[PDB]
Amino acid sequence: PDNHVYTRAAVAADAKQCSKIGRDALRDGGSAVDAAIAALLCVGLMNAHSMGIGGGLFLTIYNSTTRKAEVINAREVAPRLAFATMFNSSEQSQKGGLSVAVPGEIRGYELAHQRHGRLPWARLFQPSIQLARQGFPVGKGLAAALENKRTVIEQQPVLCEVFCRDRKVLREGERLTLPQLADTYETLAIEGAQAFYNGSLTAQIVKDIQAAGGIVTAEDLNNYRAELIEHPLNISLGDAVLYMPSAPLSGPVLALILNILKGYNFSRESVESPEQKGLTYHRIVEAFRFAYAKRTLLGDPKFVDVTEVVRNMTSEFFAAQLRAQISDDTTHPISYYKPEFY
Amino acid sequence: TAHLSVVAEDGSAVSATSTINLYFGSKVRSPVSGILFNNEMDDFSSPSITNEFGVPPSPANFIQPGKQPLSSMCPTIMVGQDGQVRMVVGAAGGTQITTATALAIIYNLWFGYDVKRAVEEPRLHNQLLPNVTTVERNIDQAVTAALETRHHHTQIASTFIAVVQAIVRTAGGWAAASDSRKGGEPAGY
Ligand SMILES: *[C@@H]1O[C@H](CO)[C@@H](O)[C@H](O)[C@H]1NC(C)=O
Ligand SMILES: *[C@@H]1O[C@H](CO)[C@@H](O)[C@H](O)[C@H]1NC(C)=O
Ligand SMILES: *[C@@H]1O[C@H](CO)[C@@H](O)[C@H](O)[C@H]1NC(C)=O
Ligand SMILES: *[C@@H]1O[C@H](CO)[C@@H](O)[C@H](O)[C@H]1NC(C)=O
Ligand SMILES: *[C@@H]1O[C@H](CO)[C@@H](O)[C@H](O)[C@H]1NC(C)=O
Ligand SMILES: *[C@@H]1O[C@H](CO)[C@@H](O)[C@H](O)[C@H]1NC(C)=O
Ligand SMILES: [Cl-]
Ligand SMILES: [Cl-]
Ligand code: NA
Repeated sequence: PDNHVYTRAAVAADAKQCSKIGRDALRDGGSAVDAAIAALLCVGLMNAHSMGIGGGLFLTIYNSTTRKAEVINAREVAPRLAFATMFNSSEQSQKGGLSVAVPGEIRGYELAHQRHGRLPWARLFQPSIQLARQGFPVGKGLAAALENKRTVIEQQPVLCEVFCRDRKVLREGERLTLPQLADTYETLAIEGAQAFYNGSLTAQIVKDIQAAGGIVTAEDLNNYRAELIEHPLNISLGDAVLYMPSAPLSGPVLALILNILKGYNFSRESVESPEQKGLTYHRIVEAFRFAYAKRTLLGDPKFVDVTEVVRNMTSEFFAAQLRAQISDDTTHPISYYKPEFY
Repeated sequence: TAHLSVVAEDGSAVSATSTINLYFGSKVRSPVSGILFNNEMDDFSSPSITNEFGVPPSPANFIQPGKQPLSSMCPTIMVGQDGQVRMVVGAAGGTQITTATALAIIYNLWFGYDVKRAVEEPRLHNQLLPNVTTVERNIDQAVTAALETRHHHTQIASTFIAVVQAIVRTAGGWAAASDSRKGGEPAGY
């Protein structure tokens, strides 16, 4: 057992030091958004294989005073020069500069902090600047990721520069320092988000992406905007409401899974015997299959009309129609679930 | 992907999922800034790339300039009728994010598992294609049997399925859990 219960406030991040950094932000009077940003900056170091200021994010945010939820969309976008047939293999779409979309992360932090910040912007970075300079023992997750990608890392000197000790990937417990990123975080702390998108970091970002075969330009960075979504997707689940992002994220899929399953009235009894438990897990898998059949119609709703698709995916009646096609004694072939592309 | 969940003392909350896509993204690190750049373009469909035997590309998710690629991310906040947050949850780990988030919710809300159990409980995944159910190593093998006798093809995950960070409201306050699969622990006061 490994329980953690807190009377006032809590941060659950994927590395303890980052949870502590978020918690300290709260304790210093920060908002939930301040804490999230401070912790995110830290996770970008401690689990650098997973996320960071070179990527993008979504935030779902709830204000307990207004009782309103909102979503901040700061996912990366295809550069202006991108086009539908730009890749001819998976490798081309996965490695090198051409695989890079315009980063949204820092403009996402900026928008969130403008709307909900209490602590100064620079305060959010301070702990991570120290951590990046002091270094930290490589944790379980990053260690396994380094092992997984040891070949590509060890063969790329710019990566091995930080992710290796004596030419081999760092192992769990070995110290990782990120001194260049520490200086970049310091620049962001002092100069603001503008440094990334239209300021002192911008030309170098473009140079780096283009040198690796990419097509991101300064105009792409200058024009990037995080988006406020005042009406996130929701579903009713009993006496509760679940807020989650719509397309281009997977809220519609999650909604459909849960709406299919809620009609079974699962409870503790659903897992109390092997017989009940077996049927219950079968039903879960069948709900997943139905939901994924519908997912292939989704895309960025600014570019594709997904209004009716999402309407169905979040409709309880539509879910009931799918639930009625779940057979208790068998799964089915792919076509049974009516996957759709058009 | 990385997921984190936050609840502040006034009851406000943030569920945030952030990503550079695959491990180490594009594998392009700046030698000057230290920035590691995403490979999010990989999350688009392309007419010329087949990722799974027999599976066509999805035109709704083709590349256009200025377009955002489809994502499996789903940072969620559940709020009770009285306006108080009940659950803050989401996940990391690719296509299994959505199913893992569903499972954590099912586990806590319906099966009655406390938040740490809901996070640590074995998971399974099916995304229609490939036509297989993946189960984690330590799942109740009565479940594996119940799936197989109903004609599912099951396979055991070589490593683990997704990573969930969650907070749930309890009588005692805010119960938090980070997923042992990636090594996190929460903090609070
Ligand atoms: C893929 O082929 C198309 C068609 O010739 C071409 O426009 C594109 O540049 C190619 N992509 C790469 C990465 O070679
Ligand atoms: C929550 O809403 C209240 C009421 O409008 C507002 O005064 C407050 O600034 C909001 N809190 C945050 C952290 O955005
Ligand atoms: C900043 O943006 C302006 C217009 O938005 C542009 O003229 C200028 O070149 C940009 N500077 C950098 C460093 O991107
Ligand atoms: C859920 O459904 C839609 C979201 O756009 C809206 O009509 C409704 O007010 C939402 N409910 C809540 C509680 O936000
Ligand atoms: C929505 O679901 C109904 C069935 O309830 C179906 O007839 C309709 O075609 C669906 N809409 C779309 C856009 O698939
Ligand atoms: C998928 O698995 C099911 C379950 O055994 C089976 O009926 C079907 O033939 C398989 N193949 C396809 C293409 O659905
Ligand atoms: Cl660095
Ligand atoms: Cl994570
Ligand atoms: Na815990």
